[PDB]
This record gives sequence, structure tokens and C-alpha cells, in this order.
Amino acid sequence: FVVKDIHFEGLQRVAVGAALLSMPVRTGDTVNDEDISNTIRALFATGNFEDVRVLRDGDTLLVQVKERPTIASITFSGNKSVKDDMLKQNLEASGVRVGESLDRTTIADIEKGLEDFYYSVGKYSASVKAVVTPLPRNRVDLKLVFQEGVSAEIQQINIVGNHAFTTDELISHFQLRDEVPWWNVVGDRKYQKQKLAGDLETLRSYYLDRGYARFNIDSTQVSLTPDKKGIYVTVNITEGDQYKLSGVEVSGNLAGHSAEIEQLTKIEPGELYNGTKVTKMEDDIKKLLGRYGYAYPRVQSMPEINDADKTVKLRVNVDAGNRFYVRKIRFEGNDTSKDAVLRREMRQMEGAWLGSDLVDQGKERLNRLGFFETVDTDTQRVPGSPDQVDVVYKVKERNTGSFNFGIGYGTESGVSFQAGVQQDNWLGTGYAVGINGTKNDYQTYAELSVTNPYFTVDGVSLGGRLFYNDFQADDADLSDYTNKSYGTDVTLGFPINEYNSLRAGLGYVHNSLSNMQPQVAMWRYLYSMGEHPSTSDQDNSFKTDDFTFNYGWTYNKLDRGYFPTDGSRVNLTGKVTIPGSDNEYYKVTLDTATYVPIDDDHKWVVLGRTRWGYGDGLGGKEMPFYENFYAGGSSTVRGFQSNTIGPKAVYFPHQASNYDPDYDYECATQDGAKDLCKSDDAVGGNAMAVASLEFITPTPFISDKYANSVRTSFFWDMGTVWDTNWDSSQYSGYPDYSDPSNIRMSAGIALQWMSPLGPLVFSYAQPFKKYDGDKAEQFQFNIGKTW
Amino acid sequence: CSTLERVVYRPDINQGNYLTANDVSKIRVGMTQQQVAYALGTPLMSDPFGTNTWFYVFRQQPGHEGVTQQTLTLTFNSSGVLTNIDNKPAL
Amino acid sequence: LSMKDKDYNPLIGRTGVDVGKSFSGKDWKVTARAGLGYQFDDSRMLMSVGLNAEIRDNVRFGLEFEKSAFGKYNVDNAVNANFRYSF
Amino acid sequence: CSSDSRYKRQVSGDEAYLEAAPLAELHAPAGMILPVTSGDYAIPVTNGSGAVGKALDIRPPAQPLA
Amino acid sequence: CSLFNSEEDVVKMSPLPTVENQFTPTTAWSTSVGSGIGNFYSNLHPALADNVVYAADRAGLVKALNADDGKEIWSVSLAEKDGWFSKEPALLSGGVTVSGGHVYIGSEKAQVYALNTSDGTVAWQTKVAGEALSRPVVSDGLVLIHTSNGQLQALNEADGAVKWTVNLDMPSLSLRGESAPTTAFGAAVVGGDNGRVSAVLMEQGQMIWQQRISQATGSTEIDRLSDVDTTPVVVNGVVFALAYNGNLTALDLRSGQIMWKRELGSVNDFIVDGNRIYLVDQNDRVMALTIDGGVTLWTQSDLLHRLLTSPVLYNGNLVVGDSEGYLHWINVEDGRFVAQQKVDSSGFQTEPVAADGKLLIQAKDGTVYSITR
Amino acid sequence: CSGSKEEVPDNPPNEIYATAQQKLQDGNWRQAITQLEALDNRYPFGPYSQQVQLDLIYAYYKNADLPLAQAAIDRFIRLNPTHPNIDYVMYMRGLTNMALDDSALQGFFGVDRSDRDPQHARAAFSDFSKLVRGYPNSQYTTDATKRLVFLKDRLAKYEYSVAEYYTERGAWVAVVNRVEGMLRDYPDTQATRDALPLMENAYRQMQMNAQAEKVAKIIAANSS
Repeated sequence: FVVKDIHFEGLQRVAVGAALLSMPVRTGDTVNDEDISNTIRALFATGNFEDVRVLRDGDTLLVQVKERPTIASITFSGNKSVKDDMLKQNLEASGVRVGESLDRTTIADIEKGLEDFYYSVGKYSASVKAVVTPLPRNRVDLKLVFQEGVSAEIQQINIVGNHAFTTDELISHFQLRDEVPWWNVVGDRKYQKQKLAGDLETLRSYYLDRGYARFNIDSTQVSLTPDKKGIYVTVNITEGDQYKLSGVEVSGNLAGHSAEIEQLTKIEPGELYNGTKVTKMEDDIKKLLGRYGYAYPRVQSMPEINDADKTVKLRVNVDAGNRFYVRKIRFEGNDTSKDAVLRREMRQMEGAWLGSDLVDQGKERLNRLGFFETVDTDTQRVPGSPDQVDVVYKVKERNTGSFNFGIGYGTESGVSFQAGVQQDNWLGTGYAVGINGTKNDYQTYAELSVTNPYFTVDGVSLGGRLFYNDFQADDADLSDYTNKSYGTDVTLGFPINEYNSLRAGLGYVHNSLSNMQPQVAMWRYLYSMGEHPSTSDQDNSFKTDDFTFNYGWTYNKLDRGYFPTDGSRVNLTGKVTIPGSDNEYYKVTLDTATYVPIDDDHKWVVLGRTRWGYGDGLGGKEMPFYENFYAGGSSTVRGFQSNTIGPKAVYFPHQASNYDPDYDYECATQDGAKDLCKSDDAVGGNAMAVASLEFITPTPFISDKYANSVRTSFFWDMGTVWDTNWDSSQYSGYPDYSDPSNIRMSAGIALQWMSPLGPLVFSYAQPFKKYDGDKAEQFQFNIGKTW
Repeated sequence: CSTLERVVYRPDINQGNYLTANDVSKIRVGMTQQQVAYALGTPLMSDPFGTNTWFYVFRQQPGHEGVTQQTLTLTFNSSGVLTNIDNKPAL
Repeated sequence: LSMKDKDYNPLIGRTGVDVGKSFSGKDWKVTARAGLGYQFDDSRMLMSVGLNAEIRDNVRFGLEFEKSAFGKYNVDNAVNANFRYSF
Repeated sequence: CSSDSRYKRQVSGDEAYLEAAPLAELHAPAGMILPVTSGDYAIPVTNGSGAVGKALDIRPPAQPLA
Repeated sequence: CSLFNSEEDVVKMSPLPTVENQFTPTTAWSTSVGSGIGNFYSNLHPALADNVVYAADRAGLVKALNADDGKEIWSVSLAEKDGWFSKEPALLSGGVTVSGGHVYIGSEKAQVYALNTSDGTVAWQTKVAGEALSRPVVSDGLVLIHTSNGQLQALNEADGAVKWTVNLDMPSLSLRGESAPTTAFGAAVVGGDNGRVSAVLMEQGQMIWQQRISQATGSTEIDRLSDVDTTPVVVNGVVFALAYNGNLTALDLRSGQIMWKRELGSVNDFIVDGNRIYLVDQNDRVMALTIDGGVTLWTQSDLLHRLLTSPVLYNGNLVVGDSEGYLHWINVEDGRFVAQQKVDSSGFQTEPVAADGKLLIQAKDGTVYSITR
Repeated sequence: CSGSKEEVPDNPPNEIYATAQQKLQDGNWRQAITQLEALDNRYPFGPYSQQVQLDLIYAYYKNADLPLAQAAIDRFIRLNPTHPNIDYVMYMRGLTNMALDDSALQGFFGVDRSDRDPQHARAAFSDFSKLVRGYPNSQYTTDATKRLVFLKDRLAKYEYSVAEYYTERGAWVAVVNRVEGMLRDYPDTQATRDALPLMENAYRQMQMNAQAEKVAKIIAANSS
């Protein structure tokens, strides 16, 4: 046959040029039928729609292909609450839409991928169909109809081959639970093969840690009830024999690193065997390889295990991964926060030594930092030489932050307006974006905050912000204290020692304060500053212009978050004032969280919350009385009122208080109180020292995960706070608190449990404030406010 | 400069070249630039205005103003010949 | 007479199938915020108790019911509604 | 809108985006060279005066009549 | 309630129309051990030895009754013997094969032991391996038992006395489907899942032939519905059952080769009454075609998702109660109710009995309510 | 994807496409794309769809319809082994690249952007190289002849930003290789010259002053 006719047929919307490309042999080429079939399945390689009719009558190449509804002008409808957007996006992954002519096997793989999705989920009661009713003239009408069931609602998880270890024990070591009794309501049910695997892993690893080194992984499976849900989880395994970790032996390809590693490898022989030992003992040494710098090693921990002798020798032989290479860090995005801001947020750098460790540090660094929703660390390969590997990483931006309108409860105040505009990730270029405009009726605050914690140096933090609030709520005349409080401050953090930072806050505050009360503390301050308050009216006024500095430092030895286990929160803070400040005085505040369970079972656990505050006025210009910690309330002493302990609110008498508010303000008001009223609950005194004991142990009436999420706290912790700067001439008939004995008696129990969505702290304390300075209440309740 | 009391600069400084006496040993005159390439993996620095003469270094001390400088400049000409070895490992 | 029957051993490498995917999605979440200490002195209550709903990605709105009591000033019922749009 | 944020004829960026600063030659001195044509390099040589910027238009590349 | 009332997937369900009480079913035997069980899935047939209505609970409680109003002879909560914490929760799997003075039981814990029928206390004890799925089969002293995971054991009525273990085939994922391991002419023959049926030696488990028949989940992932349960019926040394999806061959004990087919209905329970058989399928309707070609003269499709138990063609009445506590008699042919008791909400998992025509039922509640109609 | 409800009764492709040209000259590219796609749905046939798709592309970009634009791209180039308009498309496709441009707002001060996505830049580069080589004849031909070098210079500025990051971070060691990488890219971009003093000082820090002076006198005589 002589191909003389470039003869393409059907010609619906085809690139006939691409069709002529599709034939390898062109026309006018006298070729055998072998080349004919070659060309034929080459046209089949178009793989869009190929309705072949190859005819050879004379020399015309009558190769006809007919078009059909094969245009995939589909539609879509008939679906349940299954994620439609995943459906559409995976259709796009297949590209199946208008065009892409059609393919019964492609629509089949779409439908069946959805079906096996159901399967893997176990929702999997497939009522599945991709109805293709083609619209006329080759067009298409599709209906995706899928009535399904629910996922694996966990039925029995029956454990097989178990012994010497109660089933519920390792169950608790696992994830799967199917219980909602009177006991709890949080039990839910679902499926995952991976849950099964990981539970097995926990199981046999645990057994290793019990010294049960040998183990028999038996085929554990799950029968599934037909015609409905039902999940009977055959936990078919066998524990294998108990053994002791007798020895640890190394012969791995290295150079001197053997001794460089043995100190870790070295352990006390004959240990009760532990698989977690094996884990840690290979982890540390891979980390040391990194501390030398290579690719990643083979680590064979061959356990020489002998029965009736419990022996686990560990021929732990490790051959280092390949040598130091360079790499190509490339990250895409590059928005208002340009790449460099992340390039510094990642502890790794090309040119120096490489390592999955450093790139990992970058991973988690961006993770907990965040300007996005992903850390797509993807390493790749440069040819020629096994180095300069392509590590090109992606993030999914979390941009356009908080647009907020807090509207709250007029009808006592004005309806509280709050505009919260926090568009970090937008001017999170390197900066902070904090816009807080709030006002209810008289509590008018504004926060404008911007912080490049990296100003020209990652270490160099730059937080500039104005914090201005005015308290304007009053109820009387010539007694109406009002506070407008502008404060402009810039902060400069400095950790170079990790979890060891000092922060310099340089800030001024203007604070106009009118119609001050006849409080003998504020009046003490007035006469200190020389002011002679009106001994009749609560009327005096002063403008507080204080430029000042504060040093805030913290060390942090922490081991975990959501459930705190080992905590070292070491927090000093000292406010110092310059002669530019209207007063000369220095606050010192010490904050110590010191938390260690001696029990690795976390049942003998010693914890300390300890706090101290002391003001240092230079006389006449002292610690502006309000410049004080809040003793009481629930700061750490609870069932009380904060900044009420110690000093007692003695108001110098003002029966000339100009319309007593009808006892909406008393104690030296017009209709108020006579010669100095020793009302209770004045600001805590100059010196405050409080210490707090804490301990925990799980109760034998719960599950272990609860303990992982619950915190029972025991405490009879007695603080004391007193005004060092004290006079007894006026406090003659009234008590005197320069007194390191302002003790309580709060026989207190508390409980803080955090649901995966919220914590809660509820307490009963039988209180006996030795010095009272507070109200006595037994119900110290609140739910953890996750900041 | 002064004693250990001035503006402190102690985060982690990071530069990596796990160079050892392997380097001292494996090298003679007329070294095979490609074999010594694999022996060294990455050829860091070549003369852009001259032959290869690969230039390596170890300048690393984390934090404090101190740092190393352990250079590996190695002659690499045409015909794949190392005629000379160059290292100033001292500051 | 010729002889070319097998006289060979070829070798190649390929890949048959690779398809793999996973789905994910959320519906909502809620963050409630509450606190109440009794008084427990004359007896009444005093609390600041509210909430916030965390919808899939973008919608966030918070309620707060607060109250101060037993003072010469008393916040009786501070119902406080807010919203957050970090979309 | 009635103020800004439009794009109908102004070419994105500007004509300085159309061209800001032309190239310039350097000369590696004796015995010292530099392999530069390594990557995306198809020698740009135009006689012009092909329309550019506002002169350039991207109107639908249709046919004479339809 | 309209909030946790309109947020779940549903398919369909009948009303079971036209209740016909042509007879008058009187539960002349009315007794209940309560538990029993409430929801689970296993074979847990209670036994009987000449009117002795053996009772029990899903806790190793080995109780009794006799054909009475229900009157116990003994109750022995033989859950465990010296387990982890003194009679651990001993669920049950495998009906009671009371043979001789040996009450015969097995539990998912792979615990098997004879019990003196006079007390239900141990006649012998041989705890086993593998989740004890099936009931004891004390067949001519060859006490043959398979545990769910595709391993079978041969024991003796003496004290267990393992004879030959048959670690047989299993699907990729263990699932439903249990088979009749009955032995005829000295042949350990048994059905099986995976569309497979096995004929082995009842001395070694040595196969004489094994036949693979039809399909199920796996590369054709049939999803969630009543496929064919693999427990057959055999007459004349010829096995009769659907293949695995409703394809009813006949397979001779000596051959097992495919005989006449009935590619119809993924039925699970079935009793043959002289080469008549009956269909219930996947929504629990009845188009009861018999193996006599296509004799559907027994069809009663009034049940839509109305799960049921094995039929009983006793007293000539086509009788079987559903798995929803309701009780149903039927015309000898199709098929309106010669009687019907839409009575309980029990649900049922093991096999009741009509012995002496007495409706020896094991209900989840109202356990043993035997009825006269 | 598949939207743009056909709230209009179906009509011949010619008159509806005439309405499409009406909106084309009218600038309502939303409804224009609406009716164009409505045609190609009601008409997955016809060479009329050729011009329908061309106008689809034009109203995409005049409307900033990016993913729709890519759809037009691949679908048509499947239909296009060659076409009278491909270089147009070629410029358009390079145009497609810059389509990822807009990020902020400036009226008198300005913000920087030439330190961002290189991939689409290189893509447009290839686009216009293939244009000028296959089409050394168009308005797009000359505009691309200059566009190529402009965006290569923009790339130079990008690479400057990249290098200088590590430099200021003291992470010069990588930039030591990076500068010769820029050379394998370009010495002639002004940004290169701009960076050369930086690599010279790096040299000096690391005692390649022996070549820092070289590059310094190179930017002296060679450069300004």
C-alpha cells in the first residue's frame, strides 16, 4: 500500500496539524502494513478519542474516527454532605471537564477513586454513580450521585494473644475508643488503617520496654458487619518472650566516631530490655552524625536475644550516611514579608554544612512562627554530582488577619465598640499589625502596635506602640476621678542565649488624673509630691508625666506545652524611672514556675508557682500607689479580691463629697462615712511575697488520656503583702501592715482540665485569711482563657 | 577589644566543613581533580578568572567573636593536575 | 541454515501506576470563655462568661456575658458580641 | 469605583517597566574569562520598530472577516 | 426531636403490611434469661438435652432451664477460671454443643472446655488459641473447631485433646461469613469465604478437593450488604449453597465439582425441605425460588431491610421471625401469614430451634419464648 | 471551570458572538466571557469557536481572568500545533507570567517588588525567546526583544537581593559561589556591578582580597 491520502476524519475540533504529527510515517511513503499499524496506534497515542476505521482500498488512507458525546461537557449534581470541593479539585487533577474528550476508564477511575476513598474511610456504603446523559450534539450532562454510609463506628476491639498485660492497658496505650457512658460524652468513632499500625507499634515497642524483646506480630485484622456498620477488631498478636537488655555492641563503618559515640552507647549492662532504649540510642547517634555532618546512616541494632537467659545484646552497628553536600534553599511566595524574613527564620544555610536536622529546625521554626498554613520542605536532586540538592519549599499563606467588631452591652454603659484590625501577614512584612479601638461609655482604650522583632538584626526587636485608655466612669460631683493615660513605648528584645532573653522597654506615659478620692494612700502620695489635697472634697488633680524604662528578662527550661510537665519560667521585671518621671521609684517583680515530676509516671510531682513584688520610691516621689501588683482575686490566691490584701481602704472623711451617689459611692462621701472610714480591700502593700505548691497524680477511676489532659492541684499556699512604708500614728486605732505575716488559711483543692478545645479551672478552698483584706468564698471557678 | 564583658554576640554561628586528616592524606602532586572532587564532594570555590584551584575553608566558631579559618586551596589546572597545596588554618 | 533462536538477555525499568490522594475538611469549632467566683459573703454571683465560634477558616465571632456585683457599682449583665475575620 | 485601581491601557508598572536601565558591557581582562551564556539566552536582536507599551496593543488576533 | 433527627444517611425500610393471624401464636413457653446479648454478632446457640432448656448469659454464665414455664437446673457463671482479675469479662462466641454429660462451649478468648450437663460445671477443659468463633462440633468424638482467623482445630470429647490444627485460608481482611464444617462418609468438608469451599480429611485436615466459586470485595469491592454466607446444606454427599454472591451450584462430597447453578440472590440463611429452597436478599424481602429450577412459590417480599433468622418449615407452616423481635408464619406456599407476631424488639444473632415444633428461640430479650399457633 | 449561566436563550453562534464583540468593544469582559463560553458549550463545534476562544483570551486578560487564561492556553495549544496568532499567544503567555504582579498600593512613595517569583519570569523569558526566533516579525517581536532583557535585568535585581541577604547575615560563604553563578548568568546587568563591591569585601573578610581588588578595579574600569 502507498499512503497517498492524509485522510483525517470526524474533524470535530481536532488540531489536524497535531494529527499529521500523530502519524510517524507521512503520506507518499510506500510502507508495509507494519508501518500502517505503527501509525495506527500512534494515532491511538492521542488518547483523546480514537474510533478507528482504517481502510485500504486503493492508495487513499481511509482512516476515519468518529466524534461522540466524547467532549466531556459534563455537569454535576446529586451529592450528599461529602466534601464537594475535594471532588471538583480532583476532577481538575484528572482535568476532566469540557474537553478532554472522554474516557470510560477515566470516569471509571474517578468514580472508583471516590469509592476507595469511601473504603479507606469506611464511610463506604457506596451508592455511587457518575450518570452520563449526554446533551445532544456531542454535549454531555453528568450527575454525580453518591448516597453513602458513615465511617467505622468502632465496635469490639477484641484483643488476641494478650497475656501478662491487661487488654485495656495497652488499649489506653492506643488511640481507638468507643465509649460514651454516664462516664463521658466525648467518645467518638472513626476508622484508620494507620491508627491500627501505630497502635500495634506502641504495643510491641511497649513490650520491648517491658523487656519482652522477642515478639510475634500476628495477623491482626477486623471483621466488618455487612448490611450495616460494625467493626470487630481482631487484635491478633503474640507478645514474645521477656528479656533483659544485656549488652550493646558496635561495629559500624566510621573513623574514630566509635569512641565518640560509645559514651552515649554506654549504658549499664543487663538492663531490663527496652525498645525505647534502642530508639533513643540510635536517635542521639544520628544527631551526633549531624554534629559531624553527613547524609544519614544505616543503623542496624541487631538484638542478640537469648531465651531462658533474657539476653538482649545489641550489636548496634551503624555506617554513616554519605558526606557533606551543599543545597539550594528556594522558597516561593515572596509577599509583603519577603523571602529573607523566612531565610532568617530557618536555622540552615547553603554553603555551610547541610543536614535534615537544620532544615528540620527551619521547618518547625516557620511552623511555630507562621505566616502561612504549610511548610512544604521539598528536597530535590541536581544531576552531575550528588550535592547542591534542590530544597525548594512552599508555604500556604494565612494572610489578612483579624477584622473585628466587638459590640457589647449598652443599657448600663454605652454599647461597647471595638475595632480590632490586626492585619499581620499584610504589614507583617517584618512588622506587627495591632489596631485596638475600644470604648464602652467611659473606658476608652486605643492600642497601636507594630513590631519588627528583627530590626536590622533578627535579635533586634522593635515593638513600638501607643496604649491609651481613659476611665471616665463617675457617679458624684467634686469626687469624679478620671484617668486619661497615654503611653508610648518601644521594646527591644534580646535573646542570643536561647530561651534566655532580656527586653528593654523604653516608654513614656501621660496620665491626667482628676478629683482624687480622700484615700489616705493617694493623699500620702499627694503630700509626698507636696500636694495638699482638699481635706473636704475628693477634687484634686494631677498630670502624670513619667518617662521610664523597664528590663524584662526570662529563662525558659520547658519540656512540653498543653500539659506542662517540666517548667522553668524565670521572669524578672524591673521598672526604673528617670527624673523626667514625675516620681522616682522602681518596681521589682519576680515570677518563677519551677515544675518537675520526680515520677516519670507523673504521680509524685513537685511544682512551684512563686511570685514577688516590691516598690522602691525615692521619697516624696514614690511608687505611684496604683503601681502595684494585684494581691487576691485569683492571680494565684483565689476566692479573694485582687490588690485588696494587706492595706485596708481607709478613706479620710469627706462628708463634703458633693452629692453622695445615693450610696453608689461611700466611705467618706457626702452621705458617706465620718472620721476616717477603715473600709476593707485596699491595694496590696509595697512588699508582696507568695509561694505556691502543686502536685498531681491520676485517680483510679478514669482513663490515662484524661490524666494527659487533666490537672488536679493541691495547695495551702499562704502569701503576704504589706506596705513597708507605713505609719502607725494614723494607724493607731487602725492596723499596721509593714508585716511579713499577712497570712491566709486557704485549704484549697482545684482542678484544671483542658478539653482539646478549652481548659477549665474550678476550685474549692476553705479560706481563713489570717489578716482578712478579702472576702471569703468557697467557689473559685473559671475556665482557662487560652491566649 | 576587652575581657569577656562588652556587647554580647552569642547566638549560634554556623559554618560547616568536617575536614580531617583524610584531607591531609589523600593528596599528593598532580591530583585527579574529579577523584579529589568526589573525595571532597562539593568543589566550593574556583577562580572565575583562572583555573579551578578549588578554595575551601572552615571559618566557624558559634557565637563569640572567635571563629576559625581552615582553608583548603588546592591547585587545579588543565590536564587535571594539582601542582600545589594551600592551607592557612590559622587566624 | 541459520541460528538466531533466543541468544539474548534484555533489561529495562519502568513504572506501572502511581495514583494516590487524600481528602480533608472541617466544619466548625467553638471557644467558650467563662469565669465565676461566688460571693459567698450577703450572697450573690459575679462572672464574665462568654464564647466564640471557630468556623472552618474565616468566620469567627465571640460572645461574652459579664457581670459585676456586690460593689457600689455593679455590672448587672454585660452581653458582649464580637467577630473576628482572619480569612 | 471612581478614584483609582484600574487597568485598561496603562501597561502594568510603567514604560520604565517596559525598559528601565539597559545592559552594559564589562571586559574580563587578560588570561581571565567568564562563561556567561549558560541558561536562558536567545540573542535579542530587533530592527524595531515593533509597537511597545501604549504603542503596543494585544487586541483579539482575529481574522479579516467572519 | 427534629435536630438529631435529620442529619443521618438512610436507605429504606418496609412496614411489613398485611399482618395475617390465620393461626394464633401463643408463647406457651415464655422465659427469658435477659442477657443473652444485646447487639453483637456471633453464633451462640444454647443447647438442649431432652427438654433441658440450657440458658446462659454473655458473661460465661452457664445457666439452664427445662421445657417448663422456664425452670433452671443449674447456673454456673463459668466465665474464666483463674484469669487476670478473677472472672474477667468473658464474652461468648460459639453456640453450646451439649454432647453427653459435656456441655460444650468456646469463647472469643479462645477458651474451650466441657461442662457437666448436670451442673454446667467443667466436664473437661482445653483452652485453645485463636478467637474461638465457632461452636464445638463434637462429631463422632472428633471435636472439630475453627477459630475466626482461618485456623481450625480437631479435638476430642475426652478433654479437648487437639487432634489436627487446620490453619486454613483467609481473606486479605477478615470479615463475615461462616461455613458448615460437617463431615459425611468420613470427610471433613466445609464451605468458606473468599468464594471458596474446601474438602479435607477428617483425620489430618488433608484436602481431597477445594473449589473456588464466586466474588466479593477486593478488586471488586462490594461495599456493605448481605452477600452470601458460606454455610451450606449438603444431601447425598453433595454440597448445596450459593457461590459467594448468589450462585447456587451443587458440589459432591467426593468431587465438589460445580453442578446445576442458581445465579440468584445473595441469601445467607436457608433450609432445604426436599430440594426446595428460599431466597432473602439484602433488603430482607422474599422471592423464595427453590433449587427445583426456579420455584419461587414461596415468595413474601413484604420485608424491606427487615433482618431475619433461619427459616423453619415446621408443621408445614413456613415460619421464621425477623431480627427485630417480630415473629412470622407464612402460607405453605407464598405466602401470606398463616400467623404473625409483630411482638418484640429483640433482635437475634444466633440460631433458635423448633424442636418438637416448639419455638425454642434465643431472643436478645424475652430470650426463650416458644410459641404455639 | 464551568459557570456563566446561560440566562440568554440559545442562539446561533454568529449573533451571540456578535454580542460578544459588542461587549468586547464595550469592555464588559465578564459577561463577554460568559457568552463566549455559553457559545462553546452550546457549540463545542465550529471553527467559529476559534475566534470565540481568541476573544475569550483577550477578555480574560482585559478582565484579569488568570486560571481561565491558562485554560485557554493549554486547550488552544492542544488545538494549536501552529496558528497565525501563536506569537501573540507567546507574548500573551509571557504576559500571563507578569499576571502574578499586583500586590500593594502606592501613589507618591513606592514599594519594592523586584525580589520575588523567578519561575514565571524564566517562563516568559522562554516564551519570548521562542517568539522572536520563530516570529522575528511582530509588534510583539520587538516588544519581546526588549522585554526579555528587561526581565533578565529584573532577575538580576532579584538575585542581588538574594545574595545580599546571606551577605548581611554574614552567610557570605554561599554568596562566594553565588557571584560566579551570577557571572554564569550575567556580568553585564548593572545589578551585578552593584553587587561586586559586596563580594570584594567578602573576599577580604575571607582573605580573597587577592581577587577582591581584581573585581574592584573591574567595576572601576569595566563598570563605572
